[PDB]
Amino acid sequence: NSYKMDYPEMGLCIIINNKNFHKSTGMTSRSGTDVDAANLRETFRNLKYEVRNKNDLTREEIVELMRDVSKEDHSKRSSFVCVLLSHGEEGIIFGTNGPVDLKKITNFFRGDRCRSLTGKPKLFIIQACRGTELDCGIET
Amino acid sequence: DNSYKMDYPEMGLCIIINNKNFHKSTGMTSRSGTDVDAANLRETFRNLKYEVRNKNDLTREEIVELMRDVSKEDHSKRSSFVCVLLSHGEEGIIFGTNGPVDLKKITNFFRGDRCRSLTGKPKLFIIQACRGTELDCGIET
Amino acid sequence: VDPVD
Amino acid sequence: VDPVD
Amino acid sequence: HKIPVEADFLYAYSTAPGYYSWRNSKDGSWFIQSLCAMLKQYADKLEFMHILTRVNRKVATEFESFSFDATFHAKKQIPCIVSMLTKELYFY
Amino acid sequence: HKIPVEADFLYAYSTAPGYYSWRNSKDGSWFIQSLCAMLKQYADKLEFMHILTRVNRKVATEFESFSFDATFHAKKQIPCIVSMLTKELYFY
Repeated sequence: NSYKMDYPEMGLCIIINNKNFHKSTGMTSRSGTDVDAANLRETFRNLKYEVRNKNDLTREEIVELMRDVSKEDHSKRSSFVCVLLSHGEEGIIFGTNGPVDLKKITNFFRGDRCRSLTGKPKLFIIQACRGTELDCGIET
Repeated sequence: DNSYKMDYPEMGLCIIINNKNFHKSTGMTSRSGTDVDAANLRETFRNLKYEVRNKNDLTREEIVELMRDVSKEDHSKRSSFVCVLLSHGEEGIIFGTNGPVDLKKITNFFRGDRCRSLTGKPKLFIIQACRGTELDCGIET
Repeated sequence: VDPVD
Repeated sequence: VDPVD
Repeated sequence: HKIPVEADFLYAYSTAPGYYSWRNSKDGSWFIQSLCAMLKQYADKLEFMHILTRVNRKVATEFESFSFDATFHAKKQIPCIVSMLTKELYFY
Repeated sequence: HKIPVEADFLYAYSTAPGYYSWRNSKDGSWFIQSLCAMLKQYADKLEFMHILTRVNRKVATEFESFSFDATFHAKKQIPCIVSMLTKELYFY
């Protein structure tokens, strides 16, 4: 059994692309992320998603954008895609000026807080560190 | 190559750790119904051709020793590895009968560089345990 | 349907 | 293949 | 040449991060019940991730807690598939 | 009839819990690179979980870090698919 994907619209694809961080954070600029954001924009355009690219957002901006997007009427939309490109730690995504809990972002789309997306796939794609460990790999 | 090779001579081991009864000094309740789970799992993985080993009421020490020992076996002729953990838990943590053990310490024994005879082979951990105290109130459809 | 883990 | 996030 | 040492793990969690996991005193835990049924019905036909997606659906739609304690009553559960697998897994 | 409020989420993480995620200064992140390629190649052919499994393989096998700093040299990455989906997802 599979999700109904033939609503009039595939859905929104929100891409949050944070490249430059406030010096108060001590986080290096994320060179190459523009290529990512553009690669993702074309990819999801070909899947028939309404793409909205957002650049260099503070933590307050992410939360407000996510809050506002979750308050839209998604009744005509099949799904929802959010892509986060940023620095991070476990459970945490960085605005340009500091950390945001990932749970805070995703809670806006929770089944009881975003009724027009209830029963519909909500995909979060997160390019961000989750710690400082390094995988040294094993030969095969 | 898009599918794991599963035509090794053996499907693999299926270790089932079934913790029902906990030391009363832990404050933790008996896990009524878990015997039904352990027996359901044993018959299911038997029909999938796994070599099932049921272990009951293990302390945190016996869980770590068992996983160490299993990880040191020769899995060369086995397609896969399955571990099922049935216990109380919290986020990142499974309980032995006498106290907590990090799930990471269990699964690290089977890392690609520490269990060489399972490198490149699927390692399945099935974890029936709490991960915190939040409750899902659900939403009407 | 009654206790938790 | 050289910086981390 | 090399593969990551965390590759080819799959963690089939009974519940979402942060949450309680539920069990029936007589029938066993909702997740294990559902996982055994789906494996019995589909292991000869479906890829493992797709079986686990059916377990997610069975747990999410067919189980609801009943408790004399209103704090634990009428609660729901969704399992959590965590895959670091690199290939598809068929049990036949 | 209810569903869990955490149901129908999928988190496609670029890397395993606790780990660094790698990025190429000129081509972009290993994960996003691999994800866009696999969607381009297979979104008309494969269910989404199987596409992400290809992403896992591509990231795990085709990328390795290069660094003049031996601490950061020759490192690997595996992404982490976290599915609370209850159904299969096809883009076609």
